[PDB]
Amino acid sequence: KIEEGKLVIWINGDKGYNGLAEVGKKFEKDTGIKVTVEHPDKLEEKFPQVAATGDGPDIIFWAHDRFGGYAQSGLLAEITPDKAFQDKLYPFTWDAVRYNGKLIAYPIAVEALSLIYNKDLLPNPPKTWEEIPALDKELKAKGKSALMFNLQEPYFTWPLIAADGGYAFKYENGKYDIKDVGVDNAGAKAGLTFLVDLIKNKHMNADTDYSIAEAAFNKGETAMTINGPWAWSNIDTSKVNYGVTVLPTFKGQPSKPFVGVLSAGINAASPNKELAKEFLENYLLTDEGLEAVNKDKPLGAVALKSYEEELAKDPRIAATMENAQKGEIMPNIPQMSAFWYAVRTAVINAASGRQTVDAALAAAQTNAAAMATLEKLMKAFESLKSFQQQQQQQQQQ
Amino acid sequence: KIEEGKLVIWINGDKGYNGLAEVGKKFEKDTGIKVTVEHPDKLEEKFPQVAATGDGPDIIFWAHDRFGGYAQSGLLAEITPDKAFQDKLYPFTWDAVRYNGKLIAYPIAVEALSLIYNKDLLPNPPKTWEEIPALDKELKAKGKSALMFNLQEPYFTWPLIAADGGYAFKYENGKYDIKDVGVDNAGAKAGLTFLVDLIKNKHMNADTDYSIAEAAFNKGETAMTINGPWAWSNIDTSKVNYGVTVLPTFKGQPSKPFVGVLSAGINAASPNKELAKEFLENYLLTDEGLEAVNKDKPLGAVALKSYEEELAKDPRIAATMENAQKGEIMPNIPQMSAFWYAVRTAVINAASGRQTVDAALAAAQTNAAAMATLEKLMKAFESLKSFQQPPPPPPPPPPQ
Amino acid sequence: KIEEGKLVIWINGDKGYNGLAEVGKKFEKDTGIKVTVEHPDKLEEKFPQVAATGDGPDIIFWAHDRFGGYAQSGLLAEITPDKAFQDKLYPFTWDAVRYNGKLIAYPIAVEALSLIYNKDLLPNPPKTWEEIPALDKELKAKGKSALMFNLQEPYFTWPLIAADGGYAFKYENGKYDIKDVGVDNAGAKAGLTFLVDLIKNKHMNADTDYSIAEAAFNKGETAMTINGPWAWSNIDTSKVNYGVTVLPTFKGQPSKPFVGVLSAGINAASPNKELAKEFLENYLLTDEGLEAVNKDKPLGAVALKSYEEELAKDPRIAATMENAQKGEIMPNIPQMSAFWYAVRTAVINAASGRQTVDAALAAAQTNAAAMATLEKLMKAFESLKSFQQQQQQQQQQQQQQ
Ligand SMILES: [Ca+2]
Ligand SMILES: [Ca+2]
Ligand SMILES: [Ca+2]
Ligand SMILES: [Ca+2]
Ligand SMILES: [Ca+2]
Ligand SMILES: [Ca+2]
Ligand SMILES: [Ca+2]
Ligand SMILES: [Ca+2]
Ligand SMILES: [Ca+2]
Ligand SMILES: [Zn+2]
Ligand SMILES: [Zn+2]
Ligand SMILES: [Zn+2]
Ligand SMILES: [Zn+2]
Ligand SMILES: [Zn+2]
Repeated sequence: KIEEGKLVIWINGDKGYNGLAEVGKKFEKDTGIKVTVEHPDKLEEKFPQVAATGDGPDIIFWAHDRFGGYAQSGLLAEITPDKAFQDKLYPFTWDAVRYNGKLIAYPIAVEALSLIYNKDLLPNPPKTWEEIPALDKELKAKGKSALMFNLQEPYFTWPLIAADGGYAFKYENGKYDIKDVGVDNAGAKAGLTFLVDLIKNKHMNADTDYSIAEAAFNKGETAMTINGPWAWSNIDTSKVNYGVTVLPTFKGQPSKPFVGVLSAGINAASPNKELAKEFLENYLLTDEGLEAVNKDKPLGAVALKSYEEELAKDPRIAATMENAQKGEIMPNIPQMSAFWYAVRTAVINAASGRQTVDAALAAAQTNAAAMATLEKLMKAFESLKSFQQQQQQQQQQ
Repeated sequence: KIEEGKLVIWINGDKGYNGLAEVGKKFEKDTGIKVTVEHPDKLEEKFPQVAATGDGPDIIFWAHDRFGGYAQSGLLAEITPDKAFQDKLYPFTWDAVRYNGKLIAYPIAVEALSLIYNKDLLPNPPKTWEEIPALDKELKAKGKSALMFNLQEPYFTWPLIAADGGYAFKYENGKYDIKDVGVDNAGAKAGLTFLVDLIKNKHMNADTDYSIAEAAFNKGETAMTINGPWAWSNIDTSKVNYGVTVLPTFKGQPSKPFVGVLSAGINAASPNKELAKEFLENYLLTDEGLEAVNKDKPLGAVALKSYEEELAKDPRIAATMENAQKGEIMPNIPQMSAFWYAVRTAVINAASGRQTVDAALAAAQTNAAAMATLEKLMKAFESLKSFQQPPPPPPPPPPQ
Repeated sequence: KIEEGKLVIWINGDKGYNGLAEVGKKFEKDTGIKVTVEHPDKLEEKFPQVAATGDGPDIIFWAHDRFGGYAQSGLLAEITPDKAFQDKLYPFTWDAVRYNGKLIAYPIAVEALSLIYNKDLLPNPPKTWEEIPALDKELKAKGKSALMFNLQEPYFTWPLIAADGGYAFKYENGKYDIKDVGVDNAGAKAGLTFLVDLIKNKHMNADTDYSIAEAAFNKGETAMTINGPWAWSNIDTSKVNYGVTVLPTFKGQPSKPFVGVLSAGINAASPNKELAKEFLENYLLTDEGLEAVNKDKPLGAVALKSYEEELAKDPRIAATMENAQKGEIMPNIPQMSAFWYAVRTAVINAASGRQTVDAALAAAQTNAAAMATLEKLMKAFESLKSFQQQQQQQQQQQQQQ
């Protein structure tokens, strides 16, 4: 059971739940219905457990990528907003919340990687990657460096690789093509090669992770870094006079960073579908709804569309939205588990000298068609595990 | 060495073989060629073992589903009956004996699930599933159950789940689509939802297996049950006044049971292809042939139109055919094995409460895909080893 | 790290590397560029190990089939010959060197099976396969046989299986179809029936391999054998008066044996790509280039038209070329590994009577799919999980060692 009447909501700890409950109070003054906002620990792991048994929250707030696997299990119900409501949110944020063609959640907040620069050492950030080598030699002569960001992660290095033409899976007609992997193409090729060049030319260090790079920017040792909204707090406390802006273009093409849309999904087994429907649409996805959640903990950029235009006064946020629009939306499929492991090695192999661009990229393509496609076969290890649970609980109890 | 100049036929022991031999005796008089009718134990296991080597019978009689794997291993030869003789049989039976878009056997007899009811407790059977909630409460007043059938098996529950639009695999233009599974669509969902509700409204028991149901019906405790023609014999002994009829409809759609067509196939190694074709086309699949087999032991509903309109005079046989023309033919492909296991769990989990209708059905489609490609793994490791196991050890943290 | 300003060519020791070196030092006097021709052991397995790390030769010479796996790993750079140069070579040789719809190597030599016969025992060799029954019992009267070739290996028996319609995969519009197999079709069926009928009519023996076949023709016991140009050296030794010709036809259709094209690709990591394209186009792939390679160790049938029409004076070489033009180019895809193993059992099980024609070829079409995919799986993880654990062991020494 999931209690017919009260709307129980599950949101992550680090989000503005008090600002959400503040909205949940204005709901119960209107149609009377009591709202309980719980923030359970490891809820992205508890939800797939209790929801399967027909329990859990009415509404779940989490990053869209994880909703795919939920929608695969039939844990989420198809939402029903009209063409009128669908337009007061950003067109692209609707592609983030679709599975098999059905819409399975409402978009809330967008999050993308942005260029972060020290105004003191560089009052005018570079619009092209091409000029970064030349810029470094200008700064090295003064002891500083041009750019420092996490090279160990594909999430950070992908924007450059993807820039010219690289992509995870082809998204066309509101659906994902798992037999169309663009990690090997001419765009990803020249992309990685350029990164590899900036490494052997001695402009970036192959061993740089997240800690080394953030510390360097928060020390004033580097003029630029690539990072998202989460880092902004630390950069305040170090008191570095910094600005956030659009990502540098490569070959005359904008960098395409991955998009992280926070979304609200309705439980399939919830009996209060028309109440959640009323909750999220009429109230939360208006200025007054979001403004309440924002004041508790900032959401960054938002899907509505009236309200972000108001927030867009802060350049930092307007820079997140602008990067989010030019980027590709992080695919919500189980084959995305693969792509990550394929590219993480490909970027690390190529950057160290172990393999070449051509080689390490073409190797990754085979490794994707290995991982998540065989890991798919290891799903039957749980199907055939039920034989274990059956052979004990049908025989006896 | 099948001795070029004779026909040796394999048919199961329970089946009316003495009748087949009579038609083999008739065949002999006319052509001068001796026909043998043999019934070895587990012939459906022995056949592919000897047919492979180029040994065994010229004609093997068995349920069409098993012919899927035979056709695969090329043990069966393509039949070439002209269009004239095709219209002699029912259209939907020709879809049962078709592999890779090719005809690989002759249809003989149709077996399908039906609604069997106690004429005394219920002189008029419901024509809708939706009515069974009401009908139970009326009979629970006289100390009787309305409906009791095997709920442990998908074979029995499927007629209700498929009724709204669910399907095993998609069949169009003589071909099955192994990527088009209709287990989790809109139809199957509301189907299982109804079957689940009848349980949580206490109209049925989640624990009811085959035995319980047949015992509950045979002693006169329950009014109705779902079962095939194999069960009639026992009900006679129990002297309960029963009748067989078409399954109840759900949302104005007929129930879709599985159809097991008994068929005769010609061996690919057989040197007497033309004599077999002469025997099955001109002597067995006629009024005079099938009547003789049926006179030994009943075939039930037959694929031949002229003789079916004669057996249908018994209400029970006409009901099985009625239910058949409304059912989906059981797929003879190997992916069918996966379908069973996935659905068997799905129904059991939904019927116990473990998982919801929406989740259990979606998860069965991930099971049907995973278990099906994992069967290739077992079969590759098996047939690679016979050319000269788990391989498990998959290994992260990366969150901080 | 491949050494800029100079060339380094790899070719197998068995081939005319000294002939190639002559063309090497020809290119020197004319452009002032040092061309080193090395011939190292198991180079066909060493190349993907050094080219992966961005090292090795500039040009590699090997049979095209192995390039598919090289092109997969991206080790070979796309070649750009214009349509003017392309027409110098036979059209079919361009299909042997194509991956993902891209040309990745320059075709040098062509290799195929041919019908070899004894002109003493049999002056006029049979045109069709169907007349080999009638011919066998004639020679059996003298105390000889008509034909004996290696039945153990599909590479040998395939010309007959494929003759009526069978194919490995469907090559159309510059790419192969891994889901279109022609192993159990009505052509392959009748093909293999005929081979088996010859076995159970006692015209051939099911236990015959390469050694049996070669030694039996080399001692004049059999009138015919099917073998390629590599065998010729041994038949020149045996002093047997022998002829090479086009393969017999089956049901009016010519036998389609497999084609092996020796070809030269350019390394992806090579900095001298326009020099490699200079040496291979203007110097080597001309008759004066191939005249020198051929003089060292004969290449057999050459891809270049002009020089081919000169070598065809040898009736043996002329026949080898004809059988290639009738043949299908051996698919360079990784699924090919399976095809062999599937068809290897099919032919052996069909010859031994352990299975019928129909039954044996139908297992091959299932085995080929079952192996290739589920073997291609395993190989991915072996070469991933063994390099995943190798990763943390470095980290253990970056702080300890
Ligand atoms: Ca509205
Ligand atoms: Ca400056
Ligand atoms: Ca406001
Ligand atoms: Ca886009
Ligand atoms: Ca008569
Ligand atoms: Ca009544
Ligand atoms: Ca009569
Ligand atoms: Ca030219
Ligand atoms: Ca000359
Ligand atoms: Zn909490
Ligand atoms: Zn530089
Ligand atoms: Zn009720
Ligand atoms: Zn050597
Ligand atoms: Zn003969």
